[PDB]
Amino acid sequence: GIVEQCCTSICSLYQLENYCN
Amino acid sequence: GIVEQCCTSICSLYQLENYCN
Amino acid sequence: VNQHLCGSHLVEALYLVCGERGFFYTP
Amino acid sequence: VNQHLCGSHLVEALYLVCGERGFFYTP
Repeated sequence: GIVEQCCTSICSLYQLENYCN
Repeated sequence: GIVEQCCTSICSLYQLENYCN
Repeated sequence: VNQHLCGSHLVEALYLVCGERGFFYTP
Repeated sequence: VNQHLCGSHLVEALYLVCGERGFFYTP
């Protein structure tokens, strides 16, 4: 999920937008 | 500049993109 | 510079890029 | 949650949203 993608790893703007709404 | 807009105040994605490149 | 986005910093990043879309979890 | 983006956090936000565009200052 978001934690693995953006906290443990580094995530892009596009990935992060996946998690909006 | 960016500090006044995004640090002192709160800036939007659109404002922040102003400062890329 | 730390490029990881954790906790409150991850919340702010979502604030920033979700804009008026919003995101979970904002009660 | 702090929505201000200062210092290193401002650098990360630019990393995040500028993507391959880059930004000053990355020497």
